[PDB]
Amino acid sequence: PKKVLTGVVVSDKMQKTVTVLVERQFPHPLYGKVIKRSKKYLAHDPEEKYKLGDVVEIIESRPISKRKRFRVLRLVESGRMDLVEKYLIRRQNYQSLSKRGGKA
Amino acid sequence: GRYIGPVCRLCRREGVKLYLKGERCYSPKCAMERRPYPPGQHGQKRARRPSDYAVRLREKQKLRRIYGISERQFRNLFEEASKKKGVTGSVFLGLLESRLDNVVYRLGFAVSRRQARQLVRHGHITVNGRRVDLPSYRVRPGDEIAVAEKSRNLELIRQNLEAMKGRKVGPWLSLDVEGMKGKFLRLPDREDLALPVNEQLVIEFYSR
Amino acid sequence: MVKIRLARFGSKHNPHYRIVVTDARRKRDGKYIEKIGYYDPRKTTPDWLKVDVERARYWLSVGAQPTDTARRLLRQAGVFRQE
Amino acid sequence: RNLSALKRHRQSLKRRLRNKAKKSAIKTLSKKAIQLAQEGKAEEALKIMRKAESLIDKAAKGSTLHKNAAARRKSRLMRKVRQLLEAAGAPLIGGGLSA
RNA sequence: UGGAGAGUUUGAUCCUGGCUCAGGGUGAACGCUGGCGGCGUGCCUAAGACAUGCAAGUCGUGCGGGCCGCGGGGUUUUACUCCGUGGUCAGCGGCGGACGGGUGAGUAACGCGUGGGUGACCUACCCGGAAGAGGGGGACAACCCGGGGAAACUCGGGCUAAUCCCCCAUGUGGACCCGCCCCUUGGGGUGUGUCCAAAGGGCUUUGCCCGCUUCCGGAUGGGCCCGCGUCCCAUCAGCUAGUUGGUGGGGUAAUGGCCCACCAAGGCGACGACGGGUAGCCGGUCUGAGAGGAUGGCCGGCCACAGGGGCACUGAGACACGGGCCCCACUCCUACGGGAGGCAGCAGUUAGGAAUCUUCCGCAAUGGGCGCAAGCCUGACGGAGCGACGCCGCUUGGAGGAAGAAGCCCUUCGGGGUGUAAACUCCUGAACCCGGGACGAAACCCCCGACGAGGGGACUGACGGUACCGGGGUAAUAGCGCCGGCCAACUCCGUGCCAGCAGCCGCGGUAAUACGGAGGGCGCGAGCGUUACCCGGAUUCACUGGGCGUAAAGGGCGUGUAGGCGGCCUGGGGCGUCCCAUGUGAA
Ligand SMILES: [Mg+2]
Ligand SMILES: [Mg+2]
Ligand SMILES: [Mg+2]
Ligand SMILES: [Mg+2]
Ligand SMILES: [Mg+2]
Ligand SMILES: [Mg+2]
Ligand SMILES: [Mg+2]
Ligand SMILES: [Mg+2]
Ligand SMILES: [Mg+2]
Ligand SMILES: [Mg+2]
Ligand SMILES: [Mg+2]
Ligand SMILES: [Mg+2]
Ligand SMILES: [Mg+2]
Ligand SMILES: [Mg+2]
Ligand SMILES: [Mg+2]
Ligand SMILES: [Mg+2]
Ligand SMILES: [Mg+2]
Ligand SMILES: [Mg+2]
Ligand SMILES: [Mg+2]
Ligand SMILES: [Mg+2]
Ligand SMILES: [Mg+2]
Ligand SMILES: [Mg+2]
Ligand SMILES: [Mg+2]
Ligand SMILES: [Mg+2]
Ligand SMILES: [Mg+2]
Ligand SMILES: [Mg+2]
Ligand SMILES: [Mg+2]
Ligand SMILES: [Mg+2]
Ligand SMILES: [Mg+2]
Ligand SMILES: [Mg+2]
Ligand SMILES: [Mg+2]
Ligand SMILES: [Mg+2]
Ligand SMILES: [Mg+2]
Ligand SMILES: [Mg+2]
Ligand SMILES: [Mg+2]
Ligand SMILES: [Mg+2]
Ligand SMILES: [Mg+2]
Ligand SMILES: [Mg+2]
Ligand SMILES: [Mg+2]
Ligand SMILES: [Mg+2]
Ligand SMILES: [Mg+2]
Ligand SMILES: [Mg+2]
Ligand SMILES: [Mg+2]
Ligand SMILES: [Mg+2]
Ligand SMILES: [Mg+2]
Ligand SMILES: [Mg+2]
Repeated sequence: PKKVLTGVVVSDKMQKTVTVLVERQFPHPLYGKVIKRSKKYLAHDPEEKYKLGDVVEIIESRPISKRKRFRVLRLVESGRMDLVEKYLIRRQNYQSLSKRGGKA
Repeated sequence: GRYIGPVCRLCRREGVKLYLKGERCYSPKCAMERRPYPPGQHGQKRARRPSDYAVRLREKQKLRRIYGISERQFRNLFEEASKKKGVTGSVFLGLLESRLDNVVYRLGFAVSRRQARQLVRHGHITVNGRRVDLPSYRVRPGDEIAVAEKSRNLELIRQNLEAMKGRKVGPWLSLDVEGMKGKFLRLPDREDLALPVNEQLVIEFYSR
Repeated sequence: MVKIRLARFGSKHNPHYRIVVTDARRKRDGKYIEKIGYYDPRKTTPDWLKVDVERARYWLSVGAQPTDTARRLLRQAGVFRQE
Repeated sequence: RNLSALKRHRQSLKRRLRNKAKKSAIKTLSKKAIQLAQEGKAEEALKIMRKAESLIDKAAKGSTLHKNAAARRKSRLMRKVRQLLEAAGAPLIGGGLSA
């Protein structure tokens, strides 16, 4: 079976491609606590239907480009800026953490 | 190895009456009488409270020395007795008693077990038919153990076996005297043995 | 090409061959495709030759060339109804 | 020294040229067909295209190409030739292409 | 079926806490010692350099020859020439040299492990099924002249065969463009158009054997893609222009930014990107009560490399260890222009090192390449040789006293030990000596039958006269470490913070069970000790299973971002969680 992941379109900023954040909820090896990891998938979006904030099922597929190896199967729920905002702010904080705290 | 040295010095280092000299023992001289104190120039002094370790070692040495075998070979049996099902304590003795050199002493073919391991090495003993020159061979129940056909009529044999007539053996052995044979019936119980040792200690020693 | 040969499994001076189908390129005693019986040249048991006769005719039906000296084991355990 | 499995080498060179020439034909022969197709030469363009497809399947037979290599090379041909005669031309010769 | 603790901070105590010891392991080495077999195992350094020898070929049933023969022909005879058959050599051609054998340098990576995908693909030889071979033409070596080069070799000229190359024909069928269909990524049909098939040998020769051609399946082997897993350093926080995506083309067996031209401006990172360190991964292995820790050596699977770097050719498959080209670094030959090599194949040599083996036998068995077969080739492999390096089995049967000009002890020659412990009472009989003597080996082949049908009383053994079996028979090697507590084992003399011991605590300063002898004792025994390393004890990185008032440890205090965590009731969903069935988890 070609694997089928579900996630959130956190990026529309591409030509015929959408970045889909997928979360996985698994128990920790030694310590047993449940932990939440995630990774982004570049998904192939032909008629650029699926827009930002959407929740889709992606599917394993014949390669389209480098690292772009998934096609968007079907839409599940429509929009939700919040899910993206959770992702946006995670990258916002990065502006600190550097060699110092700049004026950005 | 197999010790091979002054036997009766250790008859009294360990303490209790040991029978490795054979029937050299019953005539008041397996060193037992006269001097029951340990060998050396310190045999006659009141010792101290031996460490709980010592009394394990001392109890384990009795068992090794009474069957007269290598420590290297002795320990190899203890491993395969804890590994085996059932009580690790008595399983061990079931295997010591199962050794062929001992089954020959037990069946009164040779007056001594020590003197009997040499009897086997020289192929005077058969098992179900074929010769066996191995004191390590593990007899299984049903194995008729006999004296060599060609080598039958001999010195120590004729003497030792005739004095065995009018004598009975352990409940786990049958014996034919006037045909020198007799099967190995059963693996002996802890009750079936008159061994002046507390094996529970001997376990404790290795389970250190 | 897929074959049916003998792989050696005994020890020094104790040959115990094992009858396997395998790719011919692969080494003698390596990852074989499936084992279908054993051989014991010293005849030290009542059953010194055994072979899954059903599976044999499968692999034969899809072109497993057997060694000349392994063929004789199959003719031996009636892998072919010859008469 | 002298391992006479180097016979194998000199034998390759004999082969190397055969392919090298065989497909150097296709190259400069294919080029010709799509050239006549870009001018809508039609009759010439297919009379040349036809013998160019042949020369490909030929080269496939032996060892030079074989497989889908000859196939797609054939396909990349006709595909392009047609889309050039359809730019005002009409395949009025009817050589190697389906109506 | 599974869990032991001890010594050591104090005048003494309880904590805390480190150090050490007892256990198990080893591809080991070093010291003393060393009898036998069997089976394993044996450069951990220099992936340094390598002498010599052998290590991948085969087929005359693909083709034509060269050389040395021998015989039979045509002529009245010779000359000239025709045919047959031996031996040998390479050439052309087919298949194989991409397996097998070696290594761990590199690689933190879809490399490996595990589970899936391929409507994105390939697969020589093998298996099953359907169909086919008609006619013409060409060349290049071998050979034959000629030239250059010291050599390695190289150049020109001429002739010729083929299962070598090529053009027509046949189209079962297949490939391609374009369509009306069914499928749904490039999976199957179907029509018109174009395009593509072939080889001949062998005999007991007009019918059999080995081949050849196109196509459809099967099997085997493999490419590519994805989920998850996979070391340390944050005193490595930002990284990236083919960079990220797109349309189009190239290329491939096939997807893709793999590559190219244009267009868009993306992609990645604290869930650790980028950089640095280290390392082939796994099955497994050692340890541990387990959870865990350590490891990847033999064996098996995969990957990577073949003096270092790069590259294509040939082919079903190679970027090709014993193939080709180029550059570099070495070592050789050099008629100074140039040429020749690559043991990380089996042995072997030298170097480095604490340390790691025979230039042995064999084609008998197993496996592989080619061949119709006969057979050949096979340092794969099967055996032997060396090394207590490991594991296991085995021998040294054991019934008899004591005389120091520097080693038989015990109170200033004194009281007992060694100890039933023999240079000699019996008995059995390792070594050794005679004789028998293997299994491993029945196929390939030839006979009868339908050249697979119980007929092969064809032939086949390196190991090896070895193992095993029977007869004869000799009392016939014992070491090493310990003995103050942990830690089983105590006495005398010498020595006086000296000589020395020492794993930790410590002992030696004249009365030392601690140093050095001796007697005795303990442990183990063809071994015993030392050093090195791993886990253990260590609940001393605490998931099981620890802590932070004074023992080490609460941030100087706050605000709050990410993240972690969340009161009571009802309903849907079923990601976590639980259960059943099932596929996988090779050996
Ligand atoms: Mg050849
Ligand atoms: Mg203090
Ligand atoms: Mg003190
Ligand atoms: Mg104390
Ligand atoms: Mg090395
Ligand atoms: Mg000839
Ligand atoms: Mg030849
Ligand atoms: Mg790195
Ligand atoms: Mg994977
Ligand atoms: Mg010429
Ligand atoms: Mg041809
Ligand atoms: Mg044609
Ligand atoms: Mg490395
Ligand atoms: Mg080298
Ligand atoms: Mg290279
Ligand atoms: Mg090939
Ligand atoms: Mg090619
Ligand atoms: Mg390579
Ligand atoms: Mg090669
Ligand atoms: Mg080589
Ligand atoms: Mg070598
Ligand atoms: Mg040296
Ligand atoms: Mg060797
Ligand atoms: Mg063979
Ligand atoms: Mg070998
Ligand atoms: Mg036989
Ligand atoms: Mg043969
Ligand atoms: Mg037969
Ligand atoms: Mg003590
Ligand atoms: Mg000392
Ligand atoms: Mg003194
Ligand atoms: Mg002393
Ligand atoms: Mg001491
Ligand atoms: Mg031993
Ligand atoms: Mg721990
Ligand atoms: Mg633990
Ligand atoms: Mg805890
Ligand atoms: Mg603590
Ligand atoms: Mg303080
Ligand atoms: Mg404090
Ligand atoms: Mg505070
Ligand atoms: Mg929450
Ligand atoms: Mg809640
Ligand atoms: Mg669920
Ligand atoms: Mg399961
Ligand atoms: Mg398994």
